Amino acid sequence: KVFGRCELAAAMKRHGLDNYRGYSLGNWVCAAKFESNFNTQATNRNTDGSTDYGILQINSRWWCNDGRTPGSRNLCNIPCSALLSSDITASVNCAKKIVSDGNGMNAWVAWRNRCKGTDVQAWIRGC
Ligand SMILES: [Cl-]
Repeated sequence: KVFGRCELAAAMKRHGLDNYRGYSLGNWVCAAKFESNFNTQATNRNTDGSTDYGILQINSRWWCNDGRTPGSRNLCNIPCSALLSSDITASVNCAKKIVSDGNGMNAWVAWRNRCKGTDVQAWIRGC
């Protein structure tokens, strides 16, 4: 599915992302916009043989297992296929692990380049 902006903000808040590990909700909504354009089924292949999966573009080298990535570590202990559900539970639960690993939201390239440093609370305004 393709979420609306406020629709995803409300779902992300129900799943505990607002202020999680120091990151207000607007960070997570901005990240999803620029990572996946709010589509739970987005996928993107990378030069190292990994693929990024779902609404938050979670990577198959470090975080989820897709069975075809060399050097897999599966640190979220989840098949990547579950991250293409229209229900965001599995993606959120893995995102919480990623953002707790010691480098904040810098795991999300689109967030680092296109959200960080902007007024991210604009992404929840009006919701
Ligand atoms: Cl998979």
